[PDB]
Amino acid sequence: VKNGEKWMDRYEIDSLIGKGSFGQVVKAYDRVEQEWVAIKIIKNKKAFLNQAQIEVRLLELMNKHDTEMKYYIVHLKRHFMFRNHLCLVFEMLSYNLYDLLRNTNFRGVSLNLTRKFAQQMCTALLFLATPELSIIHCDLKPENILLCNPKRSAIKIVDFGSSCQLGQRIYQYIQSRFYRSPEVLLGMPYDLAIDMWSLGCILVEMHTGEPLFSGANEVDQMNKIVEVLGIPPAHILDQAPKARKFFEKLPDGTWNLKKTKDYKPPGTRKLHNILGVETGGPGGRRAGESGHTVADYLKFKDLILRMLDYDPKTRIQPYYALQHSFFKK
Ligand SMILES: COc1cc(-c2ccnc(N)c2)ccc1Cl
Ligand SMILES: [Cl-]
Ligand SMILES: [Cl-]
Repeated sequence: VKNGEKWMDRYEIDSLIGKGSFGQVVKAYDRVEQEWVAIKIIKNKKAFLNQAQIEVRLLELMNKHDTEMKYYIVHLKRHFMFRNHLCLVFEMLSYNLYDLLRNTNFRGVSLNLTRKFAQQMCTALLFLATPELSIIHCDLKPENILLCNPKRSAIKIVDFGSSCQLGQRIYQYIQSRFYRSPEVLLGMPYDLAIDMWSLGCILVEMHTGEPLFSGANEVDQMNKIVEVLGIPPAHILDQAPKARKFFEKLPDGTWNLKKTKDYKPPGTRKLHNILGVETGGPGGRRAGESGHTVADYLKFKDLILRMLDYDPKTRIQPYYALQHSFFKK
């Protein structure tokens, strides 16, 4: 697109910030508001335009709801068509939580900073669960969470490119694999609870430095989830179109893993040991640090296991996650 280029006597393009499957994100000076903005420039192809039109609709819907809960979502300022590209103008944000982890050499941030991220994200998910919104993000991951300011720990969610309202599902195959919920792996109709699954995965990773469940494909993904959480309950597997991609049913009414050529036995890779609850935190690296006692760890573990409930019906919801003891001073 090229630095110094001027659009519509309003925006002066500075530089490329980001690239997506959707197109590209540039830093630009808005002469009207007299501020820098991020312009998301959608590719000029029907597929990308139509999905970006859904993104614009969902962001404008969120903007029509002024309440304290809405300020963890990136602000869409406006949109226009230019050179046959849909252009979405956002506020400028700082770097993303994956960059934050890369900056720790993938050793993770403190339980105290993890808590601050958890509280903001739970509040954002509470906002998206507003009945008249009922918005499923569908692609929550560290890269889609940006710092408001490189000096500060405030964050906002970006990229509603995959997002849909409850009952407006388009795709069966959604979410980034590492953050994909059991219900999506199993080909089942999904609801807002898939975002809470992603969040649980994200918070462990923010504190350990490493993805909780780093599957190389869907079969590997489900196997890595089963190592930590055991075989999913029969009532879920009995209703799951893709249950037999991963599992096999036996006369007893019971399920277990399909195996290929040579994972830890189901439920034996304990979150207790991944977090290092009794062993000084991840890799023992938090031994003796304040805010990293067994009691603080047990509360965190308890909240994560509620977020990683196999059953989307009983998986913790945002309001109840915010009332958890992990968040009590
Ligand atoms: C990579 O930097 C940004 C990216 C976005 C962004 C990127 C993709 N989708 C949405 N909705 C927003 C917005 C602001 C900034 Cl600074
Ligand atoms: Cl990642
Ligand atoms: Cl997706």
